[PDB]
Amino acid sequence: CDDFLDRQVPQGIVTGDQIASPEYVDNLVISAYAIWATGDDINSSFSLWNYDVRSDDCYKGGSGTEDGGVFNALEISKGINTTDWNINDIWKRLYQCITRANTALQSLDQMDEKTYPLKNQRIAEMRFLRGHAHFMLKQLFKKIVIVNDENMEPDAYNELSNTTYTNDEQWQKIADDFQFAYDNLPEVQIEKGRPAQAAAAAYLAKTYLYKAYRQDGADNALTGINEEDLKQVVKYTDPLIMAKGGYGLETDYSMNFLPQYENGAESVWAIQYSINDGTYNGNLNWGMGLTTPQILGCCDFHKPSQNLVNAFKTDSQGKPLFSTYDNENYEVATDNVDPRLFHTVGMPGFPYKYNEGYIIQKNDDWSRSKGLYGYYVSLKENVDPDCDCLKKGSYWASSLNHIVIRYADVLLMRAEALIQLNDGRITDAISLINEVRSRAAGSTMLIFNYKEDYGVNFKVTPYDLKAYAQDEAMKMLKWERRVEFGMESSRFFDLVRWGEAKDVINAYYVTEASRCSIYKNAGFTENKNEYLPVPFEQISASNGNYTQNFGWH
Amino acid sequence: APGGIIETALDIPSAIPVYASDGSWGGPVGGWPDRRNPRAVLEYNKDNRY
Ligand SMILES: [Mg+2]
Ligand SMILES: [Mg+2]
Repeated sequence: CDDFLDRQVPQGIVTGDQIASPEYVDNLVISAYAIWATGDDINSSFSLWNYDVRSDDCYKGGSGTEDGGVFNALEISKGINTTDWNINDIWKRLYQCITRANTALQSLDQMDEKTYPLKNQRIAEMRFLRGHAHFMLKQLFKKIVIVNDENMEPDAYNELSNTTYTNDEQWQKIADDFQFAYDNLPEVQIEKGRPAQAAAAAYLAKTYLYKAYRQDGADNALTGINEEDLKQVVKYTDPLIMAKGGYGLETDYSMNFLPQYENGAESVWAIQYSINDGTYNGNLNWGMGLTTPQILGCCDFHKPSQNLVNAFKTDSQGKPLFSTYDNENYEVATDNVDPRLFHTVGMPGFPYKYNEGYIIQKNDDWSRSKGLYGYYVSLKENVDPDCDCLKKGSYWASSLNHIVIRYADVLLMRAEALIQLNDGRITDAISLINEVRSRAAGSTMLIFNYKEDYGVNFKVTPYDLKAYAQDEAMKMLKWERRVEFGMESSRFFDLVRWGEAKDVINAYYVTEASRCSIYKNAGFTENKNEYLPVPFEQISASNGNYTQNFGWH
Repeated sequence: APGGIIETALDIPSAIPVYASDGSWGGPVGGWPDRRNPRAVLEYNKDNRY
């Protein structure tokens, strides 16, 4: 009685022997984008903002140091365990992303280029997304497994190792995809969710920029700065490439953080959160659910630090205060200030995300922590409370896109790679730095009235096109990055690229403990803490194949 | 009964009242933990009848 057992079949399912079929191929593709909107978690967002509290830009926030324990252990660099659930969580989540790209890629390879001529352009998009995940993994773990053989069977996965490739051999495998996307992506994507050629180039460069700051040794310290790598960062940040895509700086800085201006000319590549779309409530950016301020009920995480608020101070010529900024807290009436601060930090006495009907104050309505963690509000991922684009799910979320590559990154990355090349091209990099600084100096749509209502003195000036030392131009480049990318969570990863991680974070730990007493027993450890531990669960399940990171055994 | 009601009744601080002072339903406020009145969750459940 054999016909009897073959009669019931699975219900509402494609079986993994029809998935490779051609009619599902674009289904695998769109599927591979979505997990960037759908596979993250309030405690593990793909902006990596949780793991940017380790830098000088922000605090954890919350009720207190007990609310989100494993994250206050990352902020102060004391108490991280190879077994903390959140480090394991992000390792598995990003590798889930790579599942959908490699499954898309598996089915794409068997397509006939004659029956399907978008074949290479989708392989390109799929390989571009694979490198997106790999890049973030490297930033977080350094010693990562390269999963880019999409024809691997599943049991072949138990033999993979994170030391198969050397650090510079790893970064080249990440580069190697971005490198492909550049060569096969079309120059304009009318569907803005897909990256254009310019995006892959931008991303190819960024990767070579991290690759150039060599860690060729057994430890995390720098072992050199490769010129052949930096010569690739300049190559793919060429404005000729960028212009082919229609990319550039926005008129006003705030345009990149407002729903009314999604996918403008600076959104080089972005994640397309959306509402009113058939999903249960989303596709919202749920991952930032903790960062919405107390005024909405919950939860007050991801607060800017004073060390960041003060870094927007400026002198009388409108330049930053490189040697004296953090001494005295920013006083609105006296000191000059970079406009970029009022699109980055929302401060007490000022309108919360430009809505004068909500003036931040210092009370139970704005600090869940009664001031333990301060009274500042990140603004680059929240929105106007009155926005039609803000729904309440588990936590509060918007459809405000997430920009992975802004174009100001294309320019400041280019400037850094010119300055460190010191082939006499430093004056072309100061011209880049000015483009970004001149823009911000004028970015006062929505805060123009702040001079007479709250007393704010705007003054930002570009640098005079003269001869500069390398070590000085690298200071001017770091500061432009500092103000331009506040709270956008590339911060800590910059300090680790520059090899300054230990010195800067420890200095910050000292300077700031008088202002946020959670930082009072903090201590970064050189050659240990520039990266996270390979998660214990993951080492332990590999049965010998995974090496841990330096300084964790 | 909804999943883990008892396990929710036991990690809700005794300061939070069952009723607010207008007679609606009590709940947390400010820094107090993100967790709802169990007695009110039992009310809002009371017609979910199979
Ligand atoms: Mg920090
Ligand atoms: Mg959107």
